[PDB]
Order: sequence, then C-alpha cells, then structure tokens
Amino acid sequence: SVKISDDISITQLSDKVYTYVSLAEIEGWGMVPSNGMIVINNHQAALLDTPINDAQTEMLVNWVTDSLHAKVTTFIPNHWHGDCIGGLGYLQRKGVQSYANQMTIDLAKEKGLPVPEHGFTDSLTVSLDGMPLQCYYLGGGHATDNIVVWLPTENILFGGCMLKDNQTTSIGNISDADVTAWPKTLDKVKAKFPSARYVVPGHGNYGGTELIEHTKQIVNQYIESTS
Amino acid sequence: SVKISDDISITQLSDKVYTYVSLAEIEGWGMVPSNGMIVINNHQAALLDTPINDAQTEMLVNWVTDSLHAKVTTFIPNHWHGDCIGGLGYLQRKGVQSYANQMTIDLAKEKGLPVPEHGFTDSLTVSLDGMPLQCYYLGGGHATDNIVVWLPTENILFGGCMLKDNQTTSIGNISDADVTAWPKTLDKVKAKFPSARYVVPGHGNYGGTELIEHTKQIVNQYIESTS
Ligand code: NA
Ligand code: NA
Ligand SMILES: [Zn+2]
Ligand SMILES: [Zn+2]
Ligand SMILES: [Zn+2]
Ligand SMILES: [Zn+2]
Repeated sequence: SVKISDDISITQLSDKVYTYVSLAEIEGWGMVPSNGMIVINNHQAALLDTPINDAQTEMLVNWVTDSLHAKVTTFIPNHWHGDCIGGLGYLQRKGVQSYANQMTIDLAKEKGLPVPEHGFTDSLTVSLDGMPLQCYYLGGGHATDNIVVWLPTENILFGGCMLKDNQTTSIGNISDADVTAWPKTLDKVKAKFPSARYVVPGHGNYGGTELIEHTKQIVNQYIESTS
Repeated sequence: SVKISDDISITQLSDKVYTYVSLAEIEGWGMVPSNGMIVINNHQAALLDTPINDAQTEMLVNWVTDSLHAKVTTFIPNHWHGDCIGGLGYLQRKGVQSYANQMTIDLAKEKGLPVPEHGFTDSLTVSLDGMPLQCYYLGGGHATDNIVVWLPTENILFGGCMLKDNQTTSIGNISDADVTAWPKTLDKVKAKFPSARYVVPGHGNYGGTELIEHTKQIVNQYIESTS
C-alpha cells in the first residue's frame, strides 16, 4: 500500500488497476473503511465508487492526476449509498461522466442525492479509451441496485458491498438489502466470473473468489437461523 | 550558516536558494527568529517574507545586491503578520513587484498595512526570469490566508508559519489561526509535495517532511486536549 493521506491508502493490483481504502468515522458504525478502484488507460482514469465525501474525493482525484499522471474522465458507483456516491457532487462539476444502474439513478433522484447521467438496466460496457469496464446488474443483494464491474483484460472483479471480506462474520447493514435474492445473485456472480484473480469487496481486504462462498455462508446462515 | 550582520544569518540550501534567519526582540514575545528565503536566477532575486521591519529588510536587500550581485525584483509574503510583510514598505518604494494570496491583500487593506499589488486565489506560478516559484493556497492554518511556496527545480518547500520546527512543542500564537482547518491543510501539503527535500518553517530550523507530521501532531493534540 501507499498512504496518500491520513485517511486514504492505495494498493496497485495490476499495471492498470489500483484499489483504494478511504476511512471515515460514521456515528453509529465507528471507523469504516470504504473501498473503490482506480483504473487507468492511456492517461485516462475511471473511478469505481467515491470516498464518503467531496473532500476525500478531491484529495484522491488530485493524487491520480499528480502521482498517476492521469485525468479522471469516467465514474461508476456500485449502488446509491454514501460509500459509493458520497463525492459524486465534486466529480459532476468537474465534467466527469457517470454511468450506473438505472435503479441507482431512480433512487438518487427520489432521495435528493447527486444523479449519475447515463443509466443501464442489465449490462453495459464502458470503454476507457478501448479498455473495457463491464458493468452487470445480476439481481439484488446488499442493496437492491448493487452491480458488479468486471475488467476482462485484468481478471479483476469489483464486487462492491454485496460481498463481505474474509474477516467479516456478520451480514451487516441490511436496511436496503434484498436478503432473499442475495444468495441467488452470488451464485450468478460465482458462475459468471470464475477466472477473477482478485475480487474486491465494498469494505475490508480484497481476496479471490473465496469471498463469494464466504459471503454466501454468512447470508445463508442468517436466513436459516432467522427463519 | 553565515552571519552577514549581528541579527541576520544566511544558509545556502542550493546553488539558487538561500534561507535567512532574522532576529528581533518583540515586546511580549522576546527574541524571535523569523525566517525567509532568497531565490536567485540570472541576476534577479525573489524574497519570500521580509524581516520584521524596514531596517533589517534594507540590510538584507543590500547583501543580495553587493554579495549576490542580483537585483531583488519579486516578493511573496506567506501571510499578513509582521514577520512576513514587516519590511514591505521599503520594498515597494524600491519598485519590487509583490504577489500574494488575494486574502492577504484584502486583510492588509482592512488592517492598514502596506498592500501587495498582484493577488491570486488558488495558485499562481511566478517566473523569476524562467525559474518557477509555485504558490498555493491549500486552506487555513496558523493564519487564514497562509500559503506555501514550492520550487520544483530545487525540491524545496517554504511552508512558512503553518509549520512548527522540530524543537518547538506548542501551537504558539493562534490569535488569527483557523484551528479546525489546520490539520486538513497539513494533510493536503503533505500529499502534494512528496518529493520535498528541504522544508522551511516560519520560525526555527529547517528539516524535511517530518516538520509536517510533527506540526499535525501538535495541532491535533491541542484540539483533543481542549475539547
Ligand atoms: Na466504495
Ligand atoms: Na518570515
Ligand atoms: Zn451500501
Ligand atoms: Zn458498503
Ligand atoms: Zn504569523
Ligand atoms: Zn510567524
């Protein structure tokens, strides 16, 4: 890792992919690490999720420019929560183009939040100067609109919050979750990206495809015992 | 370190940059060392901060002309306090051009002090006959208008009074400080100039990037202890 600041560190996964961790103290939850990705191709960058606010977003974007020598032109949020679009306000003024699940866009509009401008209902390939970022909506999970982003040339999947890290033992915040569709969505995620070398969750350390089974055990054990 | 007078000493940091220490007895504070920098390129010089009064500023300008064989043409103050612009009246009758944060100019007019002529709002590169002097405003700290000056070709950062030296243990004069912004401004300075070799504070010895972490520690411990 490389600590760019007091609350943000970055890890390179591949020559074009970096994963960041942004830390924020949130009342009722504590010190929460929120993860995103930085994808770079030919001096252009895509941000997958923003840190919780514009301030941390602006610091992260300034680092990509100055230390990674790329300009952020594209953004995709995993779902409508703050650890995904908390800093979208800052990117929109800057002219960054955003793509997201039409369900995320409808939720943001309803709630008074910044709204991504390009929507998709099932899948969409976004090109970062030829490098493909493949966005899929495979069903509900941690949030009803949560998506995944597959980077076929790198074999990296950003699973987002529908996946729990290996140190996590609880289902967590399920106030916008579709608990009954969650296990099914994970099974579709498992069948569709068997070759992922790295799988990055919404919070916690990245890992490999075991994070999918690990999450499925947590969701299923909870469904079994609360039922 | 070489004394050019009983109360002024100079240290050469590179073939183009010198930092000076000017000592003055300030009633109620005692014998205070105030630092500034002299940057020279092709017989032209820029002064970053002046001594506390006109007589010491004159002694220093004479030394640059007679020993450095350079003409002082440019001036940039770190903020509006006397240890930054105390000798500006002398420089202005001499035709030196001044560049400063627009907030410093606004404060100078309001406080009946000499007023710099060129203002900038977020950043400005002043070219000293070809050599760039990069000025930035990254938020409030010791003063609400304090800036930093970055010399990319020498990897030297003049941080000014928003930084405390390594022998300093107290937050000092916070009468015009923005204590809540200070720790965040420091993280921004740190993130932007990771290649800084020398870091010069407004008072005390210069050192490296540890001055930034040490000042952030002093500020954070004061906020924590006084809430
Ligand atoms: Na995130
Ligand atoms: Na000074
Ligand atoms: Zn969420
Ligand atoms: Zn989350
Ligand atoms: Zn001051
Ligand atoms: Zn000072």
